[PDB]
Order: sequence, then structure tokens, then C-alpha cells
Amino acid sequence: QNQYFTVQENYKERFYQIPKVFFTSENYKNLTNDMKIAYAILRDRLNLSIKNSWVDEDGNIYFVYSNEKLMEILNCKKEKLTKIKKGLENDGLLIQKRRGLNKPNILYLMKPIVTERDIYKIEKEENDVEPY
Amino acid sequence: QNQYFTVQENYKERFYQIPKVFFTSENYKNLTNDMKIAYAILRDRLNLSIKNSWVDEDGNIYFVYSNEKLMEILNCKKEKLTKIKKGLENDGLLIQKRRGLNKPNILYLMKPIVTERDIYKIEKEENDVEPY
Amino acid sequence: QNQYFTVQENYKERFYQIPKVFFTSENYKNLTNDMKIAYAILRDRLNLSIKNSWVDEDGNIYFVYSNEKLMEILNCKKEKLTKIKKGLENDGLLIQKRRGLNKPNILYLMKPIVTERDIYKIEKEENDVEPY
Amino acid sequence: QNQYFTVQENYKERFYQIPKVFFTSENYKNLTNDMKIAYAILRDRLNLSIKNSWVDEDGNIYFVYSNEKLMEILNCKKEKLTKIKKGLENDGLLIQKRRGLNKPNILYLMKPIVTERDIYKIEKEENDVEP
Repeated sequence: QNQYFTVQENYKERFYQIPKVFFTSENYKNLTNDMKIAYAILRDRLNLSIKNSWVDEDGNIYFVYSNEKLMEILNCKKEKLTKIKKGLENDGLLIQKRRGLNKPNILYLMKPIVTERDIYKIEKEENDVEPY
Repeated sequence: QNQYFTVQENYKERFYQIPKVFFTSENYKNLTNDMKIAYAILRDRLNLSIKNSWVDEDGNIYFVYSNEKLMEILNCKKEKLTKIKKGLENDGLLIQKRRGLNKPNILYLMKPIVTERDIYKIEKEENDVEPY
Repeated sequence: QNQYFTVQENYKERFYQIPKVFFTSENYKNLTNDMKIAYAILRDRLNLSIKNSWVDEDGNIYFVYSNEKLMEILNCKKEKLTKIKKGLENDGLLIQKRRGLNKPNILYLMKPIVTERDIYKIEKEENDVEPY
Repeated sequence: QNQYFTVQENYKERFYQIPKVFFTSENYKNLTNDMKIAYAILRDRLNLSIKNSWVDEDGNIYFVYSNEKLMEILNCKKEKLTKIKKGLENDGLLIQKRRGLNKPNILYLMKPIVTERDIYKIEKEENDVEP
């Protein structure tokens, strides 16, 4: 029969999205699971950035969160936050622009890179049907 | 100017989905990063299960993968695979049905549970805008 | 002028204690800072074990905390908990008795070992006054 | 039966003390484990400071160790020292005063601050008995 839309189902169907290229592309072999998870969590945060009007002249969405707020968002400690930021920045997934005074740094989450090998690999896995 | 749809952007927008409840629920604190990610990879495999016609009489989608194959799917060693299955199973996120002999076990991925506290937390975070 | 006893000073003078031997003895060179700190936090918890009547038949103090509880006490994730317990256990600083099922494992915190070299090293460090 | 006081138990019961507020206070979240531990080690060195007569006219205890000596004390690298000193100073846990030249700088270890929230958290944890 025609079933209702439940609030339980609605919240079970909320997720953090990690790009598949993080598990196929060998250009992201250095990323740890914590980095992958963090990237996804920050990706989900982009929504709040827009509501906070954190958009520059070019239309790029960024973050103006303090280290303590980031630690709360990523549910991690200072040393882990530092390691995560460096890992993502190292792979061009995050850009940092330190501000003067004691102001929180400006963070720009970036989109991943995709090569032909990644496409090939991703397709092969998504079409890995059982042999008839 | 109107933009084209590119194949790179298309594969760039392909991800694995981890339920948000796995990061707020006090019922999923035992899940490790590898377990959450594995769960998301298996959730995505449900697509191939449909193409493989792995649907029981009740319409429930399941898996008929050998442990070796699961290892390749989750890209982990037998040691880790055993740990992941147990972790997901203890939290009711995975059900196993042994067919004995050499017939691969039947795995059923399950949907997470959501409580009032999970809804409260998720919603709290979803609307955590910077105060005026 | 005599001073009062203030609550600020009182709470300011509360600490977690880490055995100095963890920084002199080479028998503990494998311990990470998280392990040394965790050890100190569990040490402080012994006070609560007594109140919970968690005392062995021989008078030994133990813990009956679930993995969820320990994670909260040590403010860390599942992965960290496992690594901490393993590290303390490998150095004889922690004894773990499993009860299987969903019953919390019995944990016995242990006192460190001190050798002549440890004595020598510790004595020299706290007597390291500046030469005349 | 009555037991003796052993030297092994005496040295076994020697520790570095880290303020609990460093794990509850939302004002010390930026302190890394190395910073907390370094602070505790320096708190212990205050003893040696007194023996070295490193006390100003106001009775305040200070340090006059060279950077390379601090590296040995804390058992860390020069780069790590710079980070530890910076982190402690940002949270008002350490004060530095220069004297120019190669003359070692004057370091003043400071006591942490406690808020109503810290008190509430600490007291809550210290009375967290099994229901």
C-alpha cells in the first residue's frame, strides 16, 4: 500500500559523502580514513557556509571556523586536526589562508581530481556484475 | 554562460555514503572508521546485488560474495575482514546466514536505527549557523 | 595577611599523575603520550572503582567499564581505545580479562616497574641544580 | 602484617602532574599532548628553580635555562620546543622576557585558569559513581 513519509526514514537517509576517487585514484593513497571522513564532513558543512554568507567575490565557498570549532565539528583533538588539515592540503583538497591577528584561518575545501585511470577503475567496479 | 556536462565532473560526483547517525548515535560508538566505510561500500554494492538478482522472496536485497571477494571489494586483508564483519554484526548492521559446505555465506546489509536523540543531534548540527 | 581557601585554587590544584619512570625507563619507550596520559586518567579512576565496590577478593582494584564508557573517560575513539589498551597491556601496565558476550571486560590497572637505572636516572634529574 | 618502606615504591610513586582543567576546559583545547606533558615537567622543575635561587623580588619562581637545555629537560627537538613554547604562551601558561644577546631568556611558568564550567565538569567526573 501507499506508505507514509516517516521522520525516522528521513534521518536514516542522511549521510556524509566521500568521493569514490579516494579509494581508486592512487593519487590519494596517502589519505588516511580520518582525512577521508573529515573531507566528507566538511563537504556537508558547505551548506552552513552559504547560510553564514561565507562566499567570496568569485563565488567560492569557504570556512571561517576557529580551531576549537573545527575540533568540535570533526570530533577530534588538536593534534589530529592539525594532521588532517595538512594531509588534505598536501593533496590539494584544502587551501589555507592564515589571517593576521588572532583571527581564525580561512579554509577552502577543494574538489578532487579525476584521471582516466580513476574513471576506468570506478567504471570497472560499478559494473562488476556476476558472470552469467 | 551555459556549461557542458563533463565526464570528469560526473565521476568526481560519485561517492560512498556513510549514515550520519554513525557519528552521533551513542549506539554506534564501537564502530571503527573501517567499519563505517566498509558499511558505505557495501551499501553501494546493493546496486550490483539487484543486477545479480540477489533478492529473496520477501524482496530483501542480499549478498552472495565469498570472503575472498569481500576482501577485494572492501580492499582489506582477511584479518581486517573478520573484524569488520563482527563489528557490523554486533550492531545489527549485518546479518549472516551460513549455507554450510562451501556455499558462500548469505549476507544481509541492514539499515541503521535512529532514536529521538539522533534526530535531535543531527538536526542541531544541520542548522548550526553562526549566531548574529 | 592570612589567605582564604578558594574553590578556584582547589580545582586548579587537581591533576592526573603520570609516573616519572615512563619518561626515564627504556622499558616504557614504546608508550605513546596518549598511553601515558590514559594510564594517569585510569589511575585517578581507581578512587571511583572503590566506591563502586569494584574490589577483587584479594583486595585488588579493577574496572568494569564498557567500551563506550572508557571512550568517554579517555575522550577518544574506538581505534584509540584498542591501541591504548594494547600498549598498556604489552608493557604489563594493564591486565584484561574477557567475559565474552556483551559483558564489559575486567580491566586491572597495574603499578609500573622500577629498576636501579630508573632510580639512578630519576635521582639525577631532580638533583640537576646549576653549578656554582 | 606491617610492611617496610621500600625505595622502589618510593620512586615508583614519583610523577609529573598535569592539571585536570587541561582536559575539560574549552579554553585549553588548543594544547597538544606534548604541551600538557611539557607543562607538567616544567611544574616539577620549579623545585630546582628554588634550589637555584631563581626567585624574583616578588617571590615569583622562574626559569633561566637555555633553549638547548630546555630541549634536554623536555627531551624534544628544537622545532618541537618552539611549538610547545608558543602553544603554552598563547594560553597564558608561559611568560617570556628577553635580555638580548646570547643571555638566556627568562621563563615564567603560570598556573591555569578555572571557570564555573571547569569546576562543574571536574566535580561531575570525580563523582561519577556507578548508579
